[PDB]
Amino acid sequence: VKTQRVVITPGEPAGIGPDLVVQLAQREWPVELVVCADATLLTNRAAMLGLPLTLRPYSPNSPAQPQTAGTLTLLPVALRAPVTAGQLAVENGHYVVETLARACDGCLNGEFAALITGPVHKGVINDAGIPFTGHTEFFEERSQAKKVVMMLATEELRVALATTHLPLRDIADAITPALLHEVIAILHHDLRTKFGIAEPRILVCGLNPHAGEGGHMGTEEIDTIIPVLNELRAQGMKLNGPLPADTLFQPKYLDNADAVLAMYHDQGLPVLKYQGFGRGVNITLGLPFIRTSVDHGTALELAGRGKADVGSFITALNLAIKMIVNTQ
Amino acid sequence: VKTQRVVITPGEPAGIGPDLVVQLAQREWPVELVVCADATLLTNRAAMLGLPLTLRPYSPNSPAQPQTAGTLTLLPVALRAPVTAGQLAVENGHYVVETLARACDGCLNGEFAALITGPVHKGVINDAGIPFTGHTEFFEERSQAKKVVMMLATEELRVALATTHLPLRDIADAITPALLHEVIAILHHDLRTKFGIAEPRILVCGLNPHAGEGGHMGTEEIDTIIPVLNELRAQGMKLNGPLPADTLFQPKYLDNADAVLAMYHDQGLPVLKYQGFGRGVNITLGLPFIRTSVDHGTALELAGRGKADVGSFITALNLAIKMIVNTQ
Ligand SMILES: [Zn+2]
Ligand SMILES: [Zn+2]
Repeated sequence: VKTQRVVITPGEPAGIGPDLVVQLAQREWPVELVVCADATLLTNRAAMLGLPLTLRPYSPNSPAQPQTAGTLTLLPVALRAPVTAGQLAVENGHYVVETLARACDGCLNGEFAALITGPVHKGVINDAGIPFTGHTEFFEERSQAKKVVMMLATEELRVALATTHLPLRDIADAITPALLHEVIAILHHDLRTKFGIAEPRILVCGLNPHAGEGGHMGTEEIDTIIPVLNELRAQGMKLNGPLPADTLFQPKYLDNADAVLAMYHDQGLPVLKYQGFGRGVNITLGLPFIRTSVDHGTALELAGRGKADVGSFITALNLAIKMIVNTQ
Repeated sequence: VKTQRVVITPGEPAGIGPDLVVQLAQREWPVELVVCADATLLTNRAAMLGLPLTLRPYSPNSPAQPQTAGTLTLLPVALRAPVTAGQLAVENGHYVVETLARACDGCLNGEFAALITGPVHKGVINDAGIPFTGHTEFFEERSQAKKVVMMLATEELRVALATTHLPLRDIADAITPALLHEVIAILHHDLRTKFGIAEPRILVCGLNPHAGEGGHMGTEEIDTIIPVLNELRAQGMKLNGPLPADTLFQPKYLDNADAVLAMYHDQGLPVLKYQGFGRGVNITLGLPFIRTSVDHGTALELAGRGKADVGSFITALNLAIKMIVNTQ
């Protein structure tokens, strides 16, 4: 058994990502933590927080070593400008993108067994003149990925999104048998080859309230959702639904599921966040590599202060680690 | 003080409403429970359930008296045909609607402090040639209500819906300033006049994920929601601007708010359903009187069997009582 390596991108320097990473470093880890970021950034922030940090260099041509408490391994990318916690900085936009580009490739190459990302600020990135829609779009394109799927998981509750950040008004047309087949395939595949579930049991939400109540609140379940499930169920895939989302989200139903397929953003996330502030993880399915992320944003306001909550990041790390195990 | 009267309509005689009312009658009550139903119907169901029941006649020309355990007060209405649990009898559709009419007028004329409804079967009512768009629409109409707002509550969380049963594709255009202005007005009005919450605190969801995230993920928050909210804030209403639905159901917000206002069905009820077990209550806002209701169907299958579950009915009644006492 060879010790594995994982790359972490704290993301937005002015954000709380660097803080959270310093806290992560305060413990033992079965894998080596290769943090792609500015050393000075990590050093100062650590200092402000009052937490000891010791960076050791990324040595690719050497056996990997589990990261020991108070330490992290470094894969440097330099800040384009100095950093003051709490205040953004347009140019650091290229820095954030740099570390994201370096980490992705590392996983595309094979240097790292997984990528766990910290919160980034899109705005600042775009203002710096860089085309950026979010991590899930960045890693998707840079990997030449046919299509991915987003998931937010806690422990026993995993929710997948057929469509993501689309205005409410454009959802209906977006859900087509084409979208659904690609989607469920990647979901079912990954629940098996990543989460290690032999026979994944997916619950499926209907597009409409009450799953369209057949005759009344919509025909999308009759025209595209049901036919596709009828196909995949016949292929031995276990798919329960379309079910009204406000019936499906009960333990009587959940305690017998491996995951939930929500048709859109607000149909599945509200219950998840409610279910776990800390513990949630966003996992990108479909990517040519294991990638998880936190469930929160940059929280500039709390940066450098000394109060964080690495709960999500830690969870995203642990899960990234388990997936390694189930994918090795 | 004086004892308050509430009126309860068990509803469809063949369903669980009657079993439920008998069950709720096994404990003491701070108010007189005037049940608008058939005497023999309640007594038979109580005997089949092995539960004691002693009816005393409703007598308006007398002081109300807190209901004693094992008893109920009765506002008689003759069934049209005998009743057999689990079997719909169309001639009895007139009985059901007659109890709704009687309880309704009772509330409208000051006889009763509130109305608490058990499940009703629309199918059998229409089958008897009786127009019935719905249980809550019936009261909406009999009381010349300009408009009603549906709320789902759990004695811990209150969720109002700007729009209910509509195909997902129709919500976007359905949310006009006109609709939103009114819905909020009634919500705010009733939290104050029916819940007794002087100066109510309301959290409003945005229509799109991330509440629009500027104008790059939905233009409605800018086009109609925020404009309507600012105006309403001028009126002195404490409205907490369009928030992302996925992060609104966090304790930091909920614990310091009196109600949430979702733009649509699946955006607000799933959390409510998840955090509710069965204690979900249906509250109809905008009527000239207080009205609470169970969050379930008639369950003909369970009728008479003895294994109902009075969770919803007890909450509905306890909530209606809390509302009464909190507004005397
Ligand atoms: Zn999102
Ligand atoms: Zn509904």
